[PDB]
Amino acid sequence: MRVITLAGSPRFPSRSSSLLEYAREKLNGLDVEVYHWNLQNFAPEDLLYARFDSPALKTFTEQLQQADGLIVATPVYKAAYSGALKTLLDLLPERALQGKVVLPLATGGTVAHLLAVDYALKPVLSALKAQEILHGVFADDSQVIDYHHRPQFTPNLQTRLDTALETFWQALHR
Amino acid sequence: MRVITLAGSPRFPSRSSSLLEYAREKLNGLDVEVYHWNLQNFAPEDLLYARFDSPALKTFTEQLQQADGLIVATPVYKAAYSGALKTLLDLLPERALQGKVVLPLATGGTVAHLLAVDYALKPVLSALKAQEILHGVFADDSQVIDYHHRPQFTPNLQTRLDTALETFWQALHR
Amino acid sequence: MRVITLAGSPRFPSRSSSLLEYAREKLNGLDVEVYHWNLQNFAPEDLLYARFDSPALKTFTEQLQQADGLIVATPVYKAAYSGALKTLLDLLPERALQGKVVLPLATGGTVAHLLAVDYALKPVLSALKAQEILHGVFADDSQVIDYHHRPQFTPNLQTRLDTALETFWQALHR
Amino acid sequence: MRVITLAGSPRFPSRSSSLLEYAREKLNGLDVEVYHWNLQNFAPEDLLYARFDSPALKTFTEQLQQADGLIVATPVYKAAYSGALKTLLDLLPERALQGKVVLPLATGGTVAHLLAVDYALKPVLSALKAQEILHGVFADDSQVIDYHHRPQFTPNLQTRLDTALETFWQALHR
Ligand SMILES: Cc1cc2nc3c(=O)[nH]c(=O)nc-3n(C[C@H](O)[C@H](O)[C@H](O)COP(=O)(O)O)c2cc1C
Ligand SMILES: Cc1cc2nc3c(=O)[nH]c(=O)nc-3n(C[C@H](O)[C@H](O)[C@H](O)COP(=O)(O)O)c2cc1C
Ligand SMILES: Cc1cc2nc3c(=O)[nH]c(=O)nc-3n(C[C@H](O)[C@H](O)[C@H](O)COP(=O)(O)O)c2cc1C
Ligand SMILES: Cc1cc2nc3c(=O)[nH]c(=O)nc-3n(C[C@H](O)[C@H](O)[C@H](O)COP(=O)(O)O)c2cc1C
Ligand SMILES: Cc1cc2nc3c(=O)[nH]c(=O)nc-3n(C[C@H](O)[C@H](O)[C@H](O)COP(=O)(O)O)c2cc1C
Ligand SMILES: Cc1cc2nc3c(=O)[nH]c(=O)nc-3n(C[C@H](O)[C@H](O)[C@H](O)COP(=O)(O)O)c2cc1C
Repeated sequence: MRVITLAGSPRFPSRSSSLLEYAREKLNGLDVEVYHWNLQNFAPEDLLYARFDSPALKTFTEQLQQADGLIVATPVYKAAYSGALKTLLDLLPERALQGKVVLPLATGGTVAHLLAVDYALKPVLSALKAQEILHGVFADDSQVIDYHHRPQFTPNLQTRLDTALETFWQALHR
Repeated sequence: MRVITLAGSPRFPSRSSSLLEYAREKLNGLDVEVYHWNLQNFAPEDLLYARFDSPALKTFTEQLQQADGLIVATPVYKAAYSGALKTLLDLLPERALQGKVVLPLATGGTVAHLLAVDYALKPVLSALKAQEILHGVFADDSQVIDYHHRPQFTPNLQTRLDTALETFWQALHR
Repeated sequence: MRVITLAGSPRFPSRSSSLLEYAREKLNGLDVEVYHWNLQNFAPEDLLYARFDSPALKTFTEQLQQADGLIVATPVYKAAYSGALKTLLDLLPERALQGKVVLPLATGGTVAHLLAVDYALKPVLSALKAQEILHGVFADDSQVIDYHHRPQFTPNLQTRLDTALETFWQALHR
Repeated sequence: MRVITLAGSPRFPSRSSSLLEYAREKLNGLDVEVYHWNLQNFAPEDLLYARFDSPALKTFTEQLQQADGLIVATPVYKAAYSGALKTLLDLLPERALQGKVVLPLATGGTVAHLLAVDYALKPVLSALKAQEILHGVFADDSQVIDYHHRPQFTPNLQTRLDTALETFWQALHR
């Protein structure tokens, strides 16, 4: 009944965030409570110098603890997740994702870096003890037609996202 | 209702196999179809020369097709899964694990190679399109009291196996 | 002064092998000891059942011992190196690549799996203690004009092979 | 003749930085010019919001371009490099490490995460086009006796660092 959507892009507007926006609306439609976070919710110095007393982190940690699921989105930066997202994940307590379903989403400039999700991001989410990690959705930039005014995807990206979200919603029932 | 267990060790008796035998004892007490396979059930020339016509391969793929879950165990060889296991995995169809929940297990000579499960094995299981990959269990060789005569594990390893199997069991029901 | 080239494809003729044949043509014009091996040079039962007494294994290990560099090529299977190649790699001694410079090459059905080289193959070569691992070359199947009758590559792939081999050549001299 | 040492830890004093300090002194002794950077050299907001016009980044980019080699150190955070270090690496231009020798160093709370170097950090350094990546040195925290007042390591850590640094220095000669 409660889901956190987390945007890992440092820019605004963000292509990977449009996937999260589409996800939010589907989940709202199914009467799931969705709480959206992004890196602007945190003081940069708190993130970079890994300062655990951050008030926003406290709120975020508390909200995560109460969430049944997490949807996390990232750009591919240098064949991995964004450093910006990792600075926040690094501040989460050990076992932060224990008992939780996790759906990872990424967008990349080249399809050449599709494996960044499986080989880089999933291992960090598992280190946080995610109970289940879903297959995820990678899309290269050309598959997101609009991320500035209204999330618009090619039909194949939209179908893969629909499939992922259905699987995630079914998972939230245990 | 149906589960495949797959041992990936080239040798026998095997530590990683004794892990699967323990899983089966726990599932045999729950009215389940458990189908067990090892690398011995296939011809070495079929596996090394990637022969798709292989008769055991056909049997295995059909059984896998109708199964709802997979538990697969490997030794850690050169900081990854065994080459032997991978020759079989390479022969499965592109989407062989689609819609199935997967539980990876491994044994390793040193705790220093614990991450072989998250960074090497899981991306291959994801390439096969696993719907959900569970956290899994790594056991280092210090934890296997006996694997020749029957599974005997130190208490820390048993609790972790027990926990993973509960999750696997619960995950199978949807 | 001495180099091992190692083909990791279970099949022949092979795309990834045609890459190694091109390397050898370039090194044959530089007064070099080049020693070439493939998975056919070993018995399938030895490799699948991890037999350390293997007679070809012994020959290979000695030759590898005195060699200054290694060029190894693999197809991409299930988002990683071939299982077939890995069965041989699993049989080498713990520090087999110590003090040697290594050049990894791969071929893949899609550019989407380019990262299999950095995330899957290189950590195994590092487990074998390679002194230096070079950047390497991934070639997708679109770039191999012919591999049956002789190596024929699109110009983009040839320039990249040429560059990697220059680095490998230069690296061998210390 | 010019080397950049880069500290990826967000804290001060840093255990992984003591390795870099030991490296600096060895290299100074061999009349190499060593330029040390850490994350405090950058405004946090420039790092987090990936702002390429950062004056410090300009200076850092220019110094890196002129360097023959790079030594980069990181703590293991969540089974990978630090996010803080990744935010800086993310701001480097494509091909930033082309033509350069790279020695990666890491310290981790548990030996269980030794593979974080091979499987997480090296692929990012390769994405930046490093010409050669050395084996590297991982050490769990217990091997660094002092990082507050004077870098002091166990004899085995000190020997592995000496070996790595010799290899790096030899490499700087091409
Ligand atoms: C600093 C930076 C580094 C990037 N590195 C990569 C890369 O290594 N591989 C890739 O496929 N795309 C790379 N890109 C492109 C982004 O992944 C891509 O444009 C993405 O959709 C941006 O998502 P966002 O708008 O949510 O930030 C990079 C972009 C930036 C700004
Ligand atoms: C494969 C690829 C890799 C990239 N790597 C970087 C990078 O490393 N650093 C950077 O500033 N931009 C990088 N870019 C550029 C960004 O993607 C840039 O923000 C984008 O091209 C501008 O278009 P956009 O705003 O619509 O995403 C990369 C782009 C691609 C396609
Ligand atoms: C060829 C070979 C290579 C191995 N390499 C590693 C290794 O890289 N890392 C590790 O932790 N253990 C390594 N080991 C130890 C095995 O992973 C360990 O003994 C494991 O329990 C074997 O399980 P099994 O009995 O099911 O074969 C290796 C063992 C063999 C036989
Ligand atoms: C069993 C098998 C599995 C494969 N899986 C992948 C894959 O996961 N990703 C990919 O890019 N290509 C995959 N391919 C395509 C091969 O990587 C590609 O055709 C390669 O060039 C084979 O090289 P070879 O001729 O040396 O065997 C696969 C091919 C086979 C035969
Ligand atoms: C936020 C945070 C996360 C950490 N996560 C891990 C971890 O996943 N694995 C590990 O082995 N150590 C972990 N550690 C311990 C550090 O890797 C270790 O103490 C390291 O030596 C610190 O290096 P530094 O002093 O250079 O920052 C973590 C430490 C912190 C502060
Ligand atoms: C394996 C391991 C994992 C750790 N993971 C975290 C973490 O995720 N978050 C955190 O704040 N601290 C983590 N720590 C604690 C830090 O390492 C902490 O800074 C340290 O225990 C304090 O001692 P030190 O300052 O001498 O390194 C971890 C420690 C270890 C040993």
